[PDB]
Amino acid sequence: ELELDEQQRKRLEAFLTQKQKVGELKDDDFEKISELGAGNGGVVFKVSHKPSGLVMARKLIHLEIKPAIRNQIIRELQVLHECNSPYIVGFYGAFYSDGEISICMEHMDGGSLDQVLKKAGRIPEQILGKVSIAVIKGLTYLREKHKIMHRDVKPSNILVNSRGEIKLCDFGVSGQLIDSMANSFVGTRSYMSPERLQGTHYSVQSDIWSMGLSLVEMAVGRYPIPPPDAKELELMFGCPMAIFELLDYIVNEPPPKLPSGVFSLEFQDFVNKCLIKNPAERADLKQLMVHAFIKRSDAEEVDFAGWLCSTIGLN
Ligand SMILES: CCOC(=O)c1ccc2n[nH]cc2c1
Repeated sequence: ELELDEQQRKRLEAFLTQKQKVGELKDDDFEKISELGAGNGGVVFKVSHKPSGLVMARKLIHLEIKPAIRNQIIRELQVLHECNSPYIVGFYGAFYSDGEISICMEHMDGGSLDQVLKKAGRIPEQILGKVSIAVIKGLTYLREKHKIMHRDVKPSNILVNSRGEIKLCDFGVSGQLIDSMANSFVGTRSYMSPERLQGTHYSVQSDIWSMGLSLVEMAVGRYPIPPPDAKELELMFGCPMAIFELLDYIVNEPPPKLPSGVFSLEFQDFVNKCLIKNPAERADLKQLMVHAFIKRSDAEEVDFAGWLCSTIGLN
């Protein structure tokens, strides 16, 4: 079902051309522009690769490890050079330098949806349609051309840009990078399915739960767990829990849902099918890829770039 258009083939072609113009990467080739902040590993800076004049994002994961460890990581991250999706963030290269592991990737001027969320208050449902399509197409590609799941779907990992593109970032490609990162950062488990917080069976089904929950959070403008009272719903529309306690609530108590009336029933059904605690009953990608919400969303011509630029004040 993975089919492209002319505008998408055109953009994918240009990126490859830009990428080929860049040779081997070295600390001394990079000039810092600004900071895009932490960061599921370490820090993220918007940088300029001086020789090529390109603008990239550079992830600095400070790990004072031996030359054996780092070289194995780079070898695994080299797989991403084969990666060609309009739904996955572009990769330029990886390398070690005096303390840190640098990962260079395509710059996204919209930044993360966690950032877009803070500004917007709450993201409108028609916009979440486009996002849902994009996350689905992304995860579908990750399973196909790269036979690996994302393992980390959260608003902070969905990246957007002024051309209206939506792409995925910080998905486990290097097994040894995660291994040495046992200390070190450790990504938030608040978006993990109630089966991953039980260690039991985890496929693309955990990615779908993570998506549904990201979607709920963006729609209401708050992390959904624990469900707020109708008094916080009057405050919101009109129409302090610790991490270990929160994770115990996920596995034990009923899943979050969108408030009634405010949202459309297709969209409530969509998220409901993503947040079914049992993975066997939870919707798979094929099912989701043809759900009424997705069909309707694909058929709407939603001006995403327009909305975005106005919301984050681009320019
Ligand atoms: C998840 C860690 O990556 C980031 O925080 C991030 C932010 C903005 C970006 N633009 N292009 C790539 C980016 C990566």
